[PDB]
Amino acid sequence: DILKATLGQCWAFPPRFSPDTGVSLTAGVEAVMQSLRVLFMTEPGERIMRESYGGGMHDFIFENITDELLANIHNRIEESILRHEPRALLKDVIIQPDKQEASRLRAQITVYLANIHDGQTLRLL
Amino acid sequence: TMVLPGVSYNETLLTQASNDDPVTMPLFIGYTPPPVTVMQPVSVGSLTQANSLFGQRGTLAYSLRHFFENGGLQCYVLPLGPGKGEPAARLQELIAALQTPQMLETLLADDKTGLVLVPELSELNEVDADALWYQGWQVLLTLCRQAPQRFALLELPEDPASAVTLTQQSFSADQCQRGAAWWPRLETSYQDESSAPVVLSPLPAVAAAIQRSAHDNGVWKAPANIALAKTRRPTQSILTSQALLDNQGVSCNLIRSFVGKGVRLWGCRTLLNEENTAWRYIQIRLLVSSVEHYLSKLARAYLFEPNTAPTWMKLKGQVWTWLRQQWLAGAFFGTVEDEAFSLSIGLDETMTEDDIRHGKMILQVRLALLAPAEFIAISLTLDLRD
Amino acid sequence: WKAPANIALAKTRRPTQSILTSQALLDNQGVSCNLIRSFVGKGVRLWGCRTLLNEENTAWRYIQIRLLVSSVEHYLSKLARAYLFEPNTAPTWMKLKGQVWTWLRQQWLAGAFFGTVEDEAFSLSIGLDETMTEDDIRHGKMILQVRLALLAPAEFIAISLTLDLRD
Amino acid sequence: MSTPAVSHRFLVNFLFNNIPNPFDIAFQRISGLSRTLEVSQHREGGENVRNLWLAEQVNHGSLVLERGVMNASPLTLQFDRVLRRESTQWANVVIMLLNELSLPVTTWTLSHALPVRWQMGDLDAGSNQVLINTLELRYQDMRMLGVKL
Amino acid sequence: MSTPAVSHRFLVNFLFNNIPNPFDIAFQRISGLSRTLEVSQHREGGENVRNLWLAEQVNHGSLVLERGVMNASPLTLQFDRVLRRESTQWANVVIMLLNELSLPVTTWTLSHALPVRWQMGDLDAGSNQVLINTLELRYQDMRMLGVKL
Amino acid sequence: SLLERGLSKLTLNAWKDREGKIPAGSMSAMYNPETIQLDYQTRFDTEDTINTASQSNRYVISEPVGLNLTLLFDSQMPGNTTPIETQLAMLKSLCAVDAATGSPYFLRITWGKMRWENKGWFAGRARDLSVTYTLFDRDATPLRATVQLSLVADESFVIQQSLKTQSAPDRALVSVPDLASLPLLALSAGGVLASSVDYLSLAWDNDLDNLDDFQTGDFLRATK
Amino acid sequence: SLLERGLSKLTLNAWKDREGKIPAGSMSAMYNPETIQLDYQTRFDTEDTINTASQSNRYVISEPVGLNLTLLFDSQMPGNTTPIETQLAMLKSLCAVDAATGSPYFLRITWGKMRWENKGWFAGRARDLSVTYTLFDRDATPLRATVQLSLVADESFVIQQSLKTQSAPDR
Amino acid sequence: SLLERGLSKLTLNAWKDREGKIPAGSMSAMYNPETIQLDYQTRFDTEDTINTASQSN
Repeated sequence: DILKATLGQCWAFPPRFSPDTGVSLTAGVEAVMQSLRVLFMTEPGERIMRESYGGGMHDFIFENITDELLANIHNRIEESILRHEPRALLKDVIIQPDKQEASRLRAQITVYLANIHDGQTLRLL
Repeated sequence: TMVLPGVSYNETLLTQASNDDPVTMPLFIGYTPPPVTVMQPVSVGSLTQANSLFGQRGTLAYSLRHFFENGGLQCYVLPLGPGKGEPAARLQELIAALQTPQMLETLLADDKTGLVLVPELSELNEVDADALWYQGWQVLLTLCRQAPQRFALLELPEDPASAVTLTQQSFSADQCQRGAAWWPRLETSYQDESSAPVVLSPLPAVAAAIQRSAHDNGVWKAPANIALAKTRRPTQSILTSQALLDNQGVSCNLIRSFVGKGVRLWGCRTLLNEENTAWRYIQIRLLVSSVEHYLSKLARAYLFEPNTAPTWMKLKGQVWTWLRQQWLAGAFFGTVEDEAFSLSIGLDETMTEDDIRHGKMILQVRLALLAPAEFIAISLTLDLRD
Repeated sequence: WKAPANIALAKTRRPTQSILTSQALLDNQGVSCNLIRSFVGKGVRLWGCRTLLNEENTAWRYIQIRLLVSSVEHYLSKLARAYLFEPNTAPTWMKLKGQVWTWLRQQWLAGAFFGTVEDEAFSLSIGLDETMTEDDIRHGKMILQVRLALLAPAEFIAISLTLDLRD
Repeated sequence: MSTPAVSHRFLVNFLFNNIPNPFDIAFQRISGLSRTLEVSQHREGGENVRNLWLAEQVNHGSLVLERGVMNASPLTLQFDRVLRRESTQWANVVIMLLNELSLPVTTWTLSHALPVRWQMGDLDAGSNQVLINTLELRYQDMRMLGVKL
Repeated sequence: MSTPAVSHRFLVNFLFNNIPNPFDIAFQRISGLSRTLEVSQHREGGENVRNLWLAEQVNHGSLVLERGVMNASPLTLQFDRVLRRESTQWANVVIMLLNELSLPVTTWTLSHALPVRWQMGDLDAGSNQVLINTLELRYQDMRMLGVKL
Repeated sequence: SLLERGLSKLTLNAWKDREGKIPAGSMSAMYNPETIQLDYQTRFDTEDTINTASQSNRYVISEPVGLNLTLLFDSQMPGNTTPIETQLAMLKSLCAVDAATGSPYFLRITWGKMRWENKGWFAGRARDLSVTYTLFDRDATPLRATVQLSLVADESFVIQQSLKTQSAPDRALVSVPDLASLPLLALSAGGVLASSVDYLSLAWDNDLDNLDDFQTGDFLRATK
Repeated sequence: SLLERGLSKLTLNAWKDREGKIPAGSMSAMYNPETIQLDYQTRFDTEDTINTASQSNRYVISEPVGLNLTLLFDSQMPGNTTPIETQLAMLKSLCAVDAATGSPYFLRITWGKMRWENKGWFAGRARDLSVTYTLFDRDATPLRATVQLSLVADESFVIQQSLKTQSAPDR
Repeated sequence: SLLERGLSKLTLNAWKDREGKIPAGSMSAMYNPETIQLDYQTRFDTEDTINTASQSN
C-alpha cells in the first residue's frame, strides 16, 4: 500500500478504456516496470518536443553479435536508465543469442527498486 | 516485407549453466505442485525458473521462493506426483513413498546433489503425529547413511514435549553423524492470499545459507551467524519454552532474533550429542566430505593403472600437492605441515601382498581441523600497580 | 561479412509505398523480401538482409553470408591455382594447407568468423585418404576441404525486464 | 653406507585441468630445481667484524625439459594452446627417480606449473642428430619427498 | 615407440605479394623458432614461501637462414628490394621436415615474415670454403602443424 | 570473448555542447594504447585550530579525473594504406578549439568492455596532446606518429544529477525488523538519507500512537 | 601464527560520517601490498628574536600521518575468476566524492596483526589514487590493475578525546 | 613518391608584418630534422562552487 503511495500512479501502457471503469491505471512497483517497457519501445525522435526520450535499440539491428555489439547494448541500456528512469537502479543486464532459431538477441534487464569466493579453492588443482 | 526485424518484448528465461558444488546442493523432495517427469530430479536455476515450472502458490513453491530470496545459487527438485489431498493422507503416503527401493536407485544414481531435504514434513504440525515424526526422520537419516555423500536437513515440531519426545528417541551413531534439525519454524513475509502470513519450515532458508557461506567463505567455516532475509520472526522463542534445554537427547540448532540484528541462525552442531567425537559441527562433516569428493576424483584418475610402486607415488604426489594448498588456504589446523595432514601409501605401510593381488590400492589421510568460537569466556584482571 | 542493411539512402525523398498501407507481402508463403523504409529521426533505411531462400535452418539466407563465403572462394582459388600444375605428391598438399591455414587464421583474428578458439572457427583436411583416394590422384585431382563457422545478425532484440524485489 | 643415487632414470607425471587423464611423458634432459632464500646484508654502526644476514623471500627456479620431436603428446598439444593464449591452465607435476627394481627413491612434486617457453633445435644439412625441442615451466611451490631427500 | 625426427631434411616455401608464383628454396642452416610467453613475478605481502607468475605477452623469435652464394633466386632479389627500401612486402613462409618416403611430418607455417638483415661471409685468401650468406626475417605469428608436433 | 576473437578498437567521439545534442566528428584509432592510466586526487587542508583538542583536515575540492593514454600510427606496412595524416587531421582537430564557438569539443573515450571510472564511457576535454613524427618519406609523407593524449573528467549535468538521485532521493521507506525500536529505526533511516532523522519526527510523520506501534514487517516512510 | 597458516588480507572499510554510525561499502583486497609506508612530519619555525640570548624554534602544526600502499589485481590465472572491474568498482567509488553528501568516505584500513600508528586500525580519507591497466583482452576486459593508494590520518573526535583523558585526567 | 626520388628539404620563410605582404629573407636548411614535435596544451580551471551539485572545470 505504501509502495503504491511512494511510487506514483499513472496510466497503463496499452491504453485500455471501458465505459464501466474509466482508465485502467498501473500503480506502484508495476508502474516502474511499465515505464521501462515504454523507454525501450520508444525511439528518439518519435515523441514531439521530447527528442531525448528513447531507448535507441534500433541502432543494433544488423550488427553481428561479435561481442563488440553486446558491450554496446550493455552501455545503451545502462545510460538510458540513468537519463530517463532514475526511479530504478540497474543490477545486471545479460545478453544471449537464442540457441534455437538464432539471430535473436535476448536481453534480461534486472533492476533494483531504488567478496572473493574462497570456496572454489577446494575444487581446483 | 516478409520479415520485420525490430525490437520485441517477451518474458522467457535465458538461464545459466552449472554451479557445481555437489556437496552443498540441496534436493527438495516434495510433491509436485497442483511437465516434469514423475521421478527424475529437475535443475532449478533462478527464481524465474522455479515459477515457470512449479507456479507461485503451494508448499514447495513457497520454499523455493524462500530459498532464492535467501541467497540460494541452484537447487534440484525431485518430484513425486500430483498428491491426493486431505493432508493427513498426503503425509503418510509421503513417508511411504520415501521408503521405496526406487528412492535408492534415484539417490545413488544421482551424483549432483548433497543435501537431502523434504520441506513438507512441516505440515505434520497441523496433524499419531509422534509416530509420523520419528519415521519421518529415520527414513531420511538412512537414505543419507546409504548414499556416499548426503546430509539430511531435519526439523523439530513446534510444540514442546512433542519435540522433546523426538530427540529422546533412538538413533544409531552412524546415522546421527549426518543430519541436523533446526527447531523454530519461520514466519515469512509472504501473504497467504489474505492478510495472514505464510509460515514455512526453516530448512529452505538453511540450505541457502549453507551453500552461500560455502561459496563465499568456504565450506569449512560455519553455517551459523547468518541473517535470514525475508522472515518476520521465528514462531517461538527459547525464553518461553525451557524444554529442549534438557541434556538428554540429540543436538538441536536454534534460530533466534536479536535487537540490533535480525533473525539469525544460531547453531552448528549435528545430532551427535557426544563431547569428544568431532563428527558434530556441520562444517566438519561438510568439509571432510568435500575432501572426499575431490580426492576420489583424482583417485579414480589413477584407477585402472598397475599396482606397482610408481603409481602409488604418482598418487601421493598429487594428493600431497592438493592437501598442502588447502592448508595454506586456511582449511586445516596446524602451524606446520607435519601437524596439518599426513599421507601413508605403500606396500607394508597400508597394504599387504594379499591386498595387492586382490587389486587394492589403500591410501591413508590424516587431517587436523578447525574449531568454532562457540563460547567467549571473558575475564578481567585489575593489576594494581601502585 | 557485416550486413548490407541499416544504411541511410542518400538522395531519396521517400519510398513510394509503406508497409502500413499494404499488409500483403507479409504472407509467409513465398520468397524472402527486403523492405526499404523510412524512420522519424533518421532517413530512408535499407531494412533487410535475407535472400530468396525462405528456409529457417539453411544458412544460405542473409546476403552477407553468401557474399562472405564467395569472397573466400575468390581468394582461396587465387592461391590454389598458384599451386596448380605442381606434382600430386604429399609436399605440395602441405604447401597448400600451410598457405590456406595462415590466411584463414588471419581472417578469424580480423573478426570474419565465429568461434573463440581456432578449432571451432575453421578446419582444413587435405590428404591421401582424408579427402582424396588413389583413383582421384591418378586422374590429376587435389581435393581440399574447408569448414567454416560464420556470424549471425542481430535481427531481433528480445528485451526482458525483471524486478528483483530486495526488501 | 647406502649407495648414492644416479641420475639417468626418472618419470614425470602431469595433471592438467583441461585434460581428464593424468599422463606420463619421457624426457631426455630435466635441468634441475633450485630454491634460494634471498638474504640481505645489513651493516651496523659499531660492529665491523661480523656480518648480519636477514632472511626475506624464497625464490624457486624453473623446470627446463628436453625431448625429441616425436608424435603429438598431451603436453605438446597443451603448450600449443597456452602459447597461442587459448588457455592458461597449469599443472601439478610429479618427478621421481627410480632405483634398480622399480622403486621411487626421491620425488619432487611441483605445483601450478605454467608453460612459458618453447625452443626448437637447429635444422642443419650436415648434422646427424635428433631434433630436440626445449620446454620450460614456471611453478609456484615445490615440495620434495621420498626416502633419499 | 615411433622413431624421433632427425634434422637434415627440410623444405621452405615462400609466398610474396609482389611475386606471382610461390617458390621453394633450399637452405643449409635454418636456425630455430622460439616462442616465449614473458611472465612477471609478483611479491605479495604476507606470503614468503611460494611464487606468483603472471602471464603477459607472447614473444616470437626470428627466422635466420643460411645458404651459399648461388644464382639469383626470387628471394635474394626480394631482400635486395626490401633492404633498398623499394618495397616492404612480407611473405607467408611454410617450413616442413620430410621423413624417409617424402611425407611432411611437421610444419611450422610463419606469417607476415619481413626481411630485415643480410650478412655476407668472409673473403679470405686461404680459406677453402663456400661463400655463405645469412638471411634473417621477423614474422608476426607462428602456427605449428603436422603429426609430429 | 564468448563469441569470437575480433579486436575492439577505442573510439573518440566528439560533441560541441556539454550534452550529447550536437555531434562533432568521431574517429576510431588503430593500435590500442597497451596501457591506460586514470589518476584521482583529492585536496585536503589541515585545520590549524588554536584550541588543540583535535587534529583534523578539511575537504576543499576534488581534482577532476585525468586520463593518460598513448597511441601510435603507421602507414608503410602493406596492410596499412590510409595515410596517417588523415587520421591525425581528426585528433589535431578534435583536441583543439572549435571554429564555431571558441571552446574544446567535449570528447568521450570508449572501449568495448572496459568500464571507466564508474561508467561505460569517459567524458571530458583534452588537456594535452603531443604528436612526434619519427619517420618520413622522400617527399616526407610522415607515416609514423606516436601520439600522447591527456584528458580531464568533465561529465554532463544531466548524468551528474541522475547519479545523485540514485543515492538518498529524500525518501527512505524503511522496513522494520523483529525486536525493533525507534532509536534503531532512526539510525537505519538516518543511513538511507544521511540526515539524522531525529526519531520524534518519525512517529509524527507516520501517525504512530505510542512510539511502539510498528509490527515486525510494516514500513515507515522517512523524508529528510 | 600459533594456530594455523591461512593468510589475512587487508580490508578497506568505509563510512559516511566522521564516526562509525553510517557504514558505506567495504572491500577486502587480494594480493597484499608487500610494503606499507607511513610518513610523519612536524613543522617547526625558527625564532628570529632580536635579543640573541638563545636559539630556538617554535612548534606550528603537525602534518597528518599519510599512508602509502600499492596493490595489484589480476584475473586470468585460473584461480582468479572474479573480473577485476568489480573489485575496482569499489576502490574507484570509495576513494571519491560520495553522491549523497558531497565529501569523501572516511576510510579505515586494517590488517590482521599489524598495529598502525598506535591503534589497530588506520582511519582517514584518500588523498590520491591511480589505476594503470597494463594488460587487456580481445574485447578488452582489463584483467591487470596496479593500484597506487595514498591516505591521510583524520581520526574521529570521540577516539581523539578518549586518548586525551588517558593522559593527565586532571587528578 | 609517385614520380621520382629526390628529397624535399624544409624551407624557413620570413616576413615582417603579420601577413605575407612584406617578405624578409628565406632559407632552406639541409639535413632534415629526423623528428618533429608539435605540442598542444589547453588550460582548464576547476569550478569550486559552493552549491556542490556538480563537478566541472
